[PDB]
Amino acid sequence: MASEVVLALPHKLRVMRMYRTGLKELINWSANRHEWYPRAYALRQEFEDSKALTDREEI
Amino acid sequence: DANPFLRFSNPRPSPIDHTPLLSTLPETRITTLPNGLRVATEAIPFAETTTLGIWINSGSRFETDANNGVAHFLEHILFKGTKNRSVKELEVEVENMGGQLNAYTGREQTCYYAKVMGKDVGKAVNILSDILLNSNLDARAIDKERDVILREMEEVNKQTSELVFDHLHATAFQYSPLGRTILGPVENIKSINRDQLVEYMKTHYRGPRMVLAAAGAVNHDELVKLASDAFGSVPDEDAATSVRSLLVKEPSRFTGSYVHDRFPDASECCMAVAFKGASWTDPDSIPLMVMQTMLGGWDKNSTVGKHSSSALVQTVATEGLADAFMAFNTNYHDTGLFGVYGVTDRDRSEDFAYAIMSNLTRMCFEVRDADVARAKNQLKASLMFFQDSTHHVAESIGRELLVYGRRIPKAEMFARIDAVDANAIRAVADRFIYDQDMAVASAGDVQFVPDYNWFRRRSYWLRY
Amino acid sequence: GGGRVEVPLSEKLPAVTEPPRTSTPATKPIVQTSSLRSGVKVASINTVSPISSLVLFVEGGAAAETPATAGASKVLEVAAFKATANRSTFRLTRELEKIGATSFARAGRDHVAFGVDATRLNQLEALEILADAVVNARYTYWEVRDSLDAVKEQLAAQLRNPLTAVNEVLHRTAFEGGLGHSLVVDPSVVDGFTNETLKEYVHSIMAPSRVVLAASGVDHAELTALATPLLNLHGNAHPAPQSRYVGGAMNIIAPTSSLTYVGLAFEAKGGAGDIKSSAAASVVKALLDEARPTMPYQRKEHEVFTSVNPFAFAYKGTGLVGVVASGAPGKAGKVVDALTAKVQSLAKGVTDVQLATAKNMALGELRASVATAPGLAAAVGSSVLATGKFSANEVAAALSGLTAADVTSYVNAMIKTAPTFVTYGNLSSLPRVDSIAKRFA
Amino acid sequence: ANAYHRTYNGKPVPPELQGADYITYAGVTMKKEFHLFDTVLSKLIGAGATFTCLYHFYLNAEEHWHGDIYFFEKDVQQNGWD
Amino acid sequence: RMHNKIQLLSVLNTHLVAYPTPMNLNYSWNGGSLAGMMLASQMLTGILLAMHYV
Amino acid sequence: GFGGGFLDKDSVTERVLHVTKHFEKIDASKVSPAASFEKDLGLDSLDVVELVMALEEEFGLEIPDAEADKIASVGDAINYICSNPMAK
Amino acid sequence: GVFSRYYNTGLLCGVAVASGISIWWYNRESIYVRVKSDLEKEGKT
Amino acid sequence: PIGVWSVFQGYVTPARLPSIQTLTRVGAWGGVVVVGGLYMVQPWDWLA
Amino acid sequence: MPKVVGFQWERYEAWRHHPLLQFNKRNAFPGVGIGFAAFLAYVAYDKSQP
Amino acid sequence: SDAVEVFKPETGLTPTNRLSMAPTPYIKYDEHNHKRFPPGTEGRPFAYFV
Amino acid sequence: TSLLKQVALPVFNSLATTYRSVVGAKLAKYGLRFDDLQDPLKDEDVAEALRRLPPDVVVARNCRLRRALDLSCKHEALPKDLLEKQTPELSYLQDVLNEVRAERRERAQLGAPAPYTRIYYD
Ligand code: HEM
Ligand code: HEM
Ligand SMILES: CCCCCCCCCCCC(=O)SCCNC(=O)CCNC(=O)[C@H](O)C(C)(C)COP(=O)(O)O
Ligand SMILES: [Zn+2]
Repeated sequence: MASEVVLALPHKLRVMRMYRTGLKELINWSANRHEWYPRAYALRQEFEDSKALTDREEI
Repeated sequence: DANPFLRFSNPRPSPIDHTPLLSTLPETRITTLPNGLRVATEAIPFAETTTLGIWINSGSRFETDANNGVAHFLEHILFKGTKNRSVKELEVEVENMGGQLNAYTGREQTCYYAKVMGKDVGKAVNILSDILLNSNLDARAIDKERDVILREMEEVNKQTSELVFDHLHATAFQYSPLGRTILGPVENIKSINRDQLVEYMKTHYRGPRMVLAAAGAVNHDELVKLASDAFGSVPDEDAATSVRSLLVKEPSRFTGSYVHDRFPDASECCMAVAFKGASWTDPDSIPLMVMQTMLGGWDKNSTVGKHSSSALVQTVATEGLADAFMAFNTNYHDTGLFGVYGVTDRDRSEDFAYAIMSNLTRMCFEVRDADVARAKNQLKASLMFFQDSTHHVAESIGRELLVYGRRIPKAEMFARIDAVDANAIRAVADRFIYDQDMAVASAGDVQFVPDYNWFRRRSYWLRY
Repeated sequence: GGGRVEVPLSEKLPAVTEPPRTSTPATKPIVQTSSLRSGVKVASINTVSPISSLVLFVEGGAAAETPATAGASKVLEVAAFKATANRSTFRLTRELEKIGATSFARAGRDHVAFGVDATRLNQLEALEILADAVVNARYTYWEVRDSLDAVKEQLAAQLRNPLTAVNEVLHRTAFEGGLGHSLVVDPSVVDGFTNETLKEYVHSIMAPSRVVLAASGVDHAELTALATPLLNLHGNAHPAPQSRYVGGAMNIIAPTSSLTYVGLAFEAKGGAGDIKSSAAASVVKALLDEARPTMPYQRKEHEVFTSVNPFAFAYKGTGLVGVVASGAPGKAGKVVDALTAKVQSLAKGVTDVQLATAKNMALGELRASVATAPGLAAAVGSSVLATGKFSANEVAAALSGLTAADVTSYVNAMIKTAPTFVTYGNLSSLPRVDSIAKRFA
Repeated sequence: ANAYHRTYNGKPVPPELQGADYITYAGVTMKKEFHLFDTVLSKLIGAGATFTCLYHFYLNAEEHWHGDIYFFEKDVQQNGWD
Repeated sequence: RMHNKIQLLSVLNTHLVAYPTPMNLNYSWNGGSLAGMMLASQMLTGILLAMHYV
Repeated sequence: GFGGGFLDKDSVTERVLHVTKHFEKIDASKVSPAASFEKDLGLDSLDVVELVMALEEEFGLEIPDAEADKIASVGDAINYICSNPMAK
Repeated sequence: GVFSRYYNTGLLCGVAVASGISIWWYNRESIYVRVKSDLEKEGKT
Repeated sequence: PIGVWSVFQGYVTPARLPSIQTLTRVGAWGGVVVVGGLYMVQPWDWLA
Repeated sequence: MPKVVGFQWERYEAWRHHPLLQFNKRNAFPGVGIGFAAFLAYVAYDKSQP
Repeated sequence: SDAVEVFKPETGLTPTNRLSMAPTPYIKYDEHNHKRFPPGTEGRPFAYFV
Repeated sequence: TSLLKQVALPVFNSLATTYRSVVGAKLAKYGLRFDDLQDPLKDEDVAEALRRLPPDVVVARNCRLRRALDLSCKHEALPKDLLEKQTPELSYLQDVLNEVRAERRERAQLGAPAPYTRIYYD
């Protein structure tokens, strides 16, 4: 779970900061940027599987 | 044995498969607007009438101590004139579409709806949006309704069952938001004004908490267009002020307690005993529905009460313990209530109390399979009867989108009901009933009602 | 444990509607009617609803009662669906409660109706239970003797409402013959009742040409094929006391009535048989609707009235359209004057907006009566018993095709006919009866 | 014919094919039936096999829990050699 | 309900279980039960002593 | 019984219709005798193959590949079944 | 059939545990000594 | 007419008889009286 | 993550899970209880006491 | 049924009539002899162990 | 075994007729019928079946019972002219009691108890 300030972020901004911090952590767990590239591509793709979601409960 | 009069039917309770009834049941379409408001329709193929309205995830729970009673006062004020239509203009326009407007305000849910014909869908949408968004909230009408509410409060003008249930909610949910009455105290009515009504509607009547549900003869795309034109201007909701954050911030608490409201020269003796039940999202809520069907209900205008399937109905009808009774299963967002309410007099109140307690505790130990099959069939048949009236279809659409988050299909509901057996009933009764605290409420001639220790002792058996 | 699936989450895949949808029908279903070889008429209408309703309409009611069998229809409402030749009361109650079905017995002023409502999967069980409880009923001594008490409190509670008493006395004053008999009788009328009285009444009212089987959401060929061996009835048609409209006036003395009730009525010519006259009478009933509660907590204030309640009953061959208005005990003459002024202003002409509003109110009532399956089955059965056909489409066409000139002519012809006048309450203020029935002349 | 009847298309299940003798699931009906001789003979044979195994085992449980080496060395040490 | 079927259960229930009593009784209202218990004690110990006294 | 190893037209039609409605895209009222798969029911080639396999299961048939390729509508499948002495 | 990596982990753990059991078995005292010691324990009851 | 008259008339069916769970819960009182007697007498290590 | 594509088959033959089309544990080991009772009686009659 | 015809109360804003029309969730018990636990305290009571 | 069933049938019928004749000859000296021997305090099915009767039948039964008890107190019998009119095998309670017992049998096969209890006087 995020912090209370992040809880106050707009849905768009909340998801944006989520993805940004996820990339940051993947760098943090990465051995190298070179290792981070395919992880970055996969992380981008995973969000792409959720682009067309409408039901706010499942979102 | 009669050949034609004795086939096809027998009194042995057997499970019935309701699967072929699912082939022709209609489908629900849901569209979410950018406002956050969901538009959900269910088209019945040859319907001539339409029920449509606005269901709101708000009510008396989400008020404060200072403005308790604002949501109930809102349905007194809202139909008294808008900024675009007067009282007579609204009356004429509603009369010409041949329907009636109606409103209910619960502890957690509010609806304003219209039962019209199929040709008056857009007019009903426009009228409902006009009262909801552009109301006058005139101070003269507020003063004209305050005195009437104060007179009916001074007269104690209330139903007996509503009086008992309000006492029950007040003593079972002490120091939590669910213990307040919908009506509110006398002082808040004596000091109500237009500002509190405006602030309540501005805070709580927002996009993610509102469902526009229509059933009967209605097209989904046209209702989407009409709702985007009319209800498109409702404010969105902050993430910090959602319904879940308010539920977390002020949670429900159950306290085992006792209250009676004694009157010096009353005739009846109404009483309710409830246990802490399940919330709406608990998967044990379906067995509680089956158990409530197993307990049933009865009133003395029926004469076949001695041939009932339910043992509690049989006991009360045969021995004449009560004039009427009913088992209830109330579900809220984070708690619930399960129990029996009945009307008796002072000489039969203890025996009725014993019958209630003995039949509640008996479900933990001995449950036969015939009763469970009978109650499952009766509950599925009761669910099919609600599908016959478009008002109940629209009410169920609004309620299910507000409190489950989704429209539960009929196949899933039948499958969840059919998964209940006698072991599940024994387990759920053991979880909720056995050796637990209960809440007791009574009103009227209640000098012979047993105290709390008598009720607490009879929640368990010393012989097993 | 058992199922632990949260209801916000979907339950597992075997909670599917894998049984596919039946294709919907091309057109709105029509009413199909026929007659059994015993003479019982069977009419049914198919629906897409999952509820099947079966109702049995028998000519009778208060119109078929005698002074010996007085109040037998009200007793038959309670004593129905009890022990038959094939089943006991316990077995019938358990067979109804096993499939979740509900039963009713409902007595009108010219008919008695028995019905069972169930789901579409148990229509054979509902039909068999209904036919066995109607045809082969026993009416034992002890069951009728024990039901008489509950009959007495149900009649005593139904007579607490002054509108029921005003309706009874109005039907007594308006008609001579069958329709003038009392439906909601006094409790002391049935004090000497026995099962022989009920058996005599049932033997009088039952005949194959006076029984109609109506069904909603049931296939017609299947229903006739499976109800032919069940509704093979025998018996003789007891003579019917045909009623005639004569008018007049009466009074009621009520010792502790806090208000005072005044009834005014006229005859709807043609009864339920004429579509256009019944439609015009329904439009007149809607035009007399002064305070219709279309909104919550709305306070329409009248100068004199406390309540206005019109009606339009359409029996066989004759009807009774009118209005009942309350008022203060000291303002009863003002209530009479205001009612006469309202009927006279109706006779002076209706103005477009009122005509459209009353037509929409009548159409809304007509369509909301047949919205559910039991209401549709009751409407089909009553219309077939009274006329021989169901004509809701023709009634809607008659309601929509009504002009203001036709309604004005209808009210003008109504006010020429002699009216019916009934008062109620601790009557301590009243204009004289000769001047009461003069304002329409 | 087939002990299982299939209905298809949500057809109304035949009334003659309903009752305690018919149990339906997913619109498909199966019959609750019992066979006397079959069940009795099955019980007899199963009981015979079970008792055979139980009694043979109880006669030879020591020669299983401990080893033959262990049991017979125990007998030799405790109950003589000759 | 079960004490309604036997007389001895009904008398015992009425006079020992469900007998109404003032709620403000203090400990000065315990002398009667103590006197009854002391009578029962005297009877038991006396019956036991009578098997050895001559 | 009936048929020289062949079943009736009517039960075949009913079984085919009952099998046909097992798709999310399918509205029930549009399934009828001799119905186009692609043009009417809007089912892809994968759906047609799945329906062929499902009907093979329902009637217990091992359809030859060319005959399966000939199957492109409801009526064709029904008439093919009405030619099979090996269908149960 | 089925592909359970849990089965693989179980196989490996069982291999290790049974190797340890074999090692435990290798150093045990004589069966004669064990029986005589138990008879000492059986002679004091 | 309580006793053998109830079974002669056919009032004792497979139904209205106690269930297996009811008989087990009643049958669990057999250990209580055994433990109570062993507590009262205390014949320690008396089992053969 | 949608899975309902192309004639979902689980639901098509879900009728195969008919309770009377299942593996009955009531008669899985018939006669075993009587055999156990007989073995117990034989043991108590022969080996235990005498 | 209505409470005016069944319970037949006195008319007025007496202390009993105020709680009859709108009961309060802030029930105050007497705490001279026993102090209450916090409301909504769950769990099987410790008095069984004692 | 239905063969031997029908076989006892006539022996059972013969002993039943002989018993009924002897007891009815004993019964008619007090004016009693066979149905007058059944006691509501002894049998709750009789107590329920007696509640289902019209009141004139109950009055006639109570009169016969009081007449027989008076005769027993007097150690006398009926006069011969009155004794010749007695019909001790005339049934007034048999069909009602049979239907009550059939109802109690039908309820017991589904698990339901009887809707009437024993009679308690306390
Ligand atoms: C074996 C001797 C006695 C027994 C077992 C006995 C028993 C009882 C009991 C159980 C009560 C009810 C509660 C109570 O007040 O403690 C009672 C009350 C009473 N007893 Fe005693 N009692 C005995 C002797 C006496 C004597 C010797 C007297 C007076 C000379 C007496 C006078 C009373 C009175 C007046 C009451 C009623 C007091 C009240 O309820 O306020 N009793 N007795
Ligand atoms: C069924 C009831 C009783 C029986 C059988 C009984 C029997 C006896 C016997 C056999 C003795 C002589 C043994 C001895 O001296 O230790 C004795 C002594 C005595 N008993 Fe009881 N007794 C009964 C009840 C009572 C009661 C109700 C009282 C009431 C005050 C009482 C007061 C005494 C006294 C004062 C003595 C003399 C004790 C002494 O100083 O040694 N007894 N009793
Ligand atoms: C044990 C498993 C062994 C391996 C099995 C093989 C697994 C590999 C599968 C992956 C490779 C493919 O999908 S093979 C690639 C298939 N897709 C295409 O070729 C592009 C679309 N071209 C078309 O012509 C039509 O759309 C078409 C969809 C073909 C027809 O559908 P319709 O006629 O309705 O229109
Ligand atoms: Zn309110």
